[PDB]
Amino acid sequence: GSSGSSGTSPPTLLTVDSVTDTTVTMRWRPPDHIGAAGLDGYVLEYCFEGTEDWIVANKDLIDKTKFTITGLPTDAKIFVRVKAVNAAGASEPKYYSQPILVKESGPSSG
Repeated sequence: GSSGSSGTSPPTLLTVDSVTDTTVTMRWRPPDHIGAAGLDGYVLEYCFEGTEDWIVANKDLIDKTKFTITGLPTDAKIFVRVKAVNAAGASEPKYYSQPILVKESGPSSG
């Protein structure tokens, strides 16, 4: 059977940058190294609660290391997951320990 997977490393340091009742922001860092073939952008998916299928977010490829899910219902919990996609294959998906709530939040002294 087909032998040969992505020899690159998946997206690490996955954390939420900012959150807005309108949309949510997610940032991540690149892999320590890149496979010979070469890294081809990245992919980000999100599954809505109450469903059994994930909803694509990125159209083609995510150039920047940040992504924002547009069009999100206020007070809604969604699961974010990213992975590495190279011409060789793909890496395992990253599951954020805790979900990202699409709710506004500001700084609080103390």
